[PDB]
Amino acid sequence: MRVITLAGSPRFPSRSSSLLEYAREKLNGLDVEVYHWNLQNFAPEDLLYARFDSPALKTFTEQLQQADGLIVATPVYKAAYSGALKTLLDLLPERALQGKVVLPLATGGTVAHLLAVDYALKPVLSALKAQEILHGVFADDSQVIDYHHRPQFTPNLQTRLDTALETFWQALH
Amino acid sequence: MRVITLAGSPRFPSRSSSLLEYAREKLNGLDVEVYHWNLQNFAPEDLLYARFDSPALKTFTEQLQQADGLIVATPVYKAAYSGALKTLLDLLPERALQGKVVLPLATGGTVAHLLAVDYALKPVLSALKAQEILHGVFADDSQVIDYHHRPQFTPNLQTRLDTALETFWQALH
Amino acid sequence: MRVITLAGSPRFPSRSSSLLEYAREKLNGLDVEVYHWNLQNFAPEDLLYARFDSPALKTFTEQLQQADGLIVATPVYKAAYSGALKTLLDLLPERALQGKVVLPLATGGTVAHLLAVDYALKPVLSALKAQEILHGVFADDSQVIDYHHRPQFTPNLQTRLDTALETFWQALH
Amino acid sequence: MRVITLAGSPRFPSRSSSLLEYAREKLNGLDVEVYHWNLQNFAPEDLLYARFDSPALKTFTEQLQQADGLIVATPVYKAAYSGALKTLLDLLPERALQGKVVLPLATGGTVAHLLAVDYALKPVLSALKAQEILHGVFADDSQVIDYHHRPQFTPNLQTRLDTALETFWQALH
Ligand SMILES: Cc1cc2nc3c(=O)[nH]c(=O)nc-3n(C[C@H](O)[C@H](O)[C@H](O)COP(=O)(O)O)c2cc1C
Ligand SMILES: Cc1cc2nc3c(=O)[nH]c(=O)nc-3n(C[C@H](O)[C@H](O)[C@H](O)COP(=O)(O)O)c2cc1C
Ligand SMILES: Cc1cc2nc3c(=O)[nH]c(=O)nc-3n(C[C@H](O)[C@H](O)[C@H](O)COP(=O)(O)O)c2cc1C
Ligand SMILES: Cc1cc2nc3c(=O)[nH]c(=O)nc-3n(C[C@H](O)[C@H](O)[C@H](O)COP(=O)(O)O)c2cc1C
Repeated sequence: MRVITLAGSPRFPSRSSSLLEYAREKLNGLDVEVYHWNLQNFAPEDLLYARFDSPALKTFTEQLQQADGLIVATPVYKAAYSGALKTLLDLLPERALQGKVVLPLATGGTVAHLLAVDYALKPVLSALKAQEILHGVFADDSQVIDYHHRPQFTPNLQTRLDTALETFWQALH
Repeated sequence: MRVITLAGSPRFPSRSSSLLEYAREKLNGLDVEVYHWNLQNFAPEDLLYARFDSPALKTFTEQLQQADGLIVATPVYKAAYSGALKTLLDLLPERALQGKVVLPLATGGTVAHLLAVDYALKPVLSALKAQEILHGVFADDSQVIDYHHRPQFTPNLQTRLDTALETFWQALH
Repeated sequence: MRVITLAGSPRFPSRSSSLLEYAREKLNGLDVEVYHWNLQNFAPEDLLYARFDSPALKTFTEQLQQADGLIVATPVYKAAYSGALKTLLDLLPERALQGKVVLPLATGGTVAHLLAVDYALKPVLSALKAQEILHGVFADDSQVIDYHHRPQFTPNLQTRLDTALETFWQALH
Repeated sequence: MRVITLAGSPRFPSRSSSLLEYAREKLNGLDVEVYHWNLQNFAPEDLLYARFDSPALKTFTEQLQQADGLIVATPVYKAAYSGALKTLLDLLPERALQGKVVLPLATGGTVAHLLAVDYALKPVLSALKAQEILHGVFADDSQVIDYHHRPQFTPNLQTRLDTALETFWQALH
């Protein structure tokens, strides 16, 4: 019914955010209230100094609470998720994703770090008590032909995105 | 509705198996067809030398394929799942858990090894292409009052098993 | 000969930093040039927006290059290292720890997350090509009796610290 | 100087074993006493049913204890080390690798599973109390030109093995 999408790259434009964009598009047809957030909606001072009286944190935290699902995207940095993304996750309440379906998306420079999603990001999402976590979609940088403007992907990436998004849509019932 | 239960303990009875026995009991209550497998169903030489023509592997494989969901249980050895269970997972086809809901259970000598589920078992189950992986249940040995004659758990662990099984049943629609 | 120490908690005072403090003390006797850094030496805007033209980054990056070793401390947040710490690590060059001995220290609220060091922090340090990574020291919050003033630890924690620091000192030759 | 080499592959000859054979050869060149073990030294039933009275386990254990360092090699199965190797690691005493330098080697069908070394194998070796764990070497199968009759590697992989072995030898002082 409601879905939070969360872009986790500190950079803009972002290759991994182009994956969230295609997802957002897909849902915006199916009349689902999609609330999109990126790191630029928070004050860097709040995230870095772990400040829970953050006003932006509160609004986000509120909107998450009412969400049925989360789609979250990260670049791979040093074989794991972005630090930047993590600093926000660290401010969520202990059971923040209790009862929600979670779909993780990632882009990375090398195929050699495909496993960063399963080994690094999923356990954090799980510590936040995600009720179920989908297989997810990792894409190396060669899969994204264009993102500065409209996202363009190889049919392989697009198809895998499609499949995941279909599974997520079903799981939200 | 078909579910496979898979005991990953090298000994029998085990603490981790008592969790599956309790699971079996609750799912039979709902007219799910439950099929139990343990490591004692395979010849040690077939698993330890990765022999793909193992007759039991072919039977397990046909059974898994027809199954809608999998509950797998392991003890926690050296900060991970058991090698023993892993010998069998290594012999399954590449997409063996595609289209399937997976619930992982585990028991551990110390709470210090709780992260073994998220950081070690889950990524293996995801390499097999599990469609979705539930939060799961970890119990340190002190929560399993009896695993020999009748599964008996502390109230907290029994409540967490029930919450997990209810989520797992709902997922199978 | 030279050692970087790096406090990774966004908070001050810090329980995990008290572990670095005892380490710093230990080395300051043995005439080793110890360069200490915490996250407060960087601008939160630089870390969050991934800015490599950071002046503080340069100085740190320079001092690391000449260091024989790194001792790094993190609180456990959401079953992994701090996001805050990670945002700095993400700005280091790809082979930043090539040729260095690395000792990781951590404090966490629950024993249940002892494995966050080995499963989450070590692989990042390794992606940065640490030449060798020591076993490390994890301490749950009950081990630290006092840190607002002088650090006070249980003899168990202190002894394990001692042992690790001895091993690190030897490895720096 | 005593080193144990331990082949974790369930088949022989294996790609991962060719790395150890090359290692053996280089260390004998330096009058290190090298002791090679593989899974074929143990009875499959002892490993798969965790039987502690395995005579070979007692011999391996005495040998490990007297050893200064360990080089262990595994193929990468389902995003991790082999279950087969893990069955043997599960049977070693709690502090088996205390006081020891460990070098991990691995080979994989795809570069996509490179993180199996850091995210899966290393935490197991650290649960055994390895004093220090070197960066190690991962090679995808395409880097091993021959493992049957004479180990032959691409120049890049041979250079990385040499760098690792030189670090390992230096560590043994
Ligand atoms: C600071 C930084 C660190 C990176 N480290 C890795 C890495 O460890 N492994 C990898 O495969 N790619 C690495 N890359 C490449 C990115 O993960 C890749 O280009 C990704 O698509 C960027 O996504 P984004 O546009 O959303 O930032 C790194 C990139 C940056 C900027
Ligand atoms: C060979 C062996 C190794 C073990 N290593 C660990 C360990 O590393 N960490 C831990 O928490 N418990 C360890 N234990 C204890 C088991 O995790 C715990 O007692 C478990 O519940 C036994 O489960 P089972 O009866 O299903 O086999 C080990 C037990 C055995 C037999
Ligand atoms: C934002 C936040 C998240 C935390 N999450 C966890 C956690 O997942 N697991 C845990 O054991 N402790 C958790 N804790 C407790 C801390 O890890 C623990 O109190 C630690 O000693 C703090 O160290 P520091 O003073 O250096 O910040 C968390 C604490 C904070 C402030
Ligand atoms: C049962 C089995 C499972 C495998 N699964 C994977 C895998 O999940 N990921 C991967 O990268 N390679 C996988 N492979 C390929 C091996 O990782 C690769 O070919 C390896 O180098 C074989 O090493 P070995 O000859 O030392 O046994 C698998 C091979 C076998 C026999």
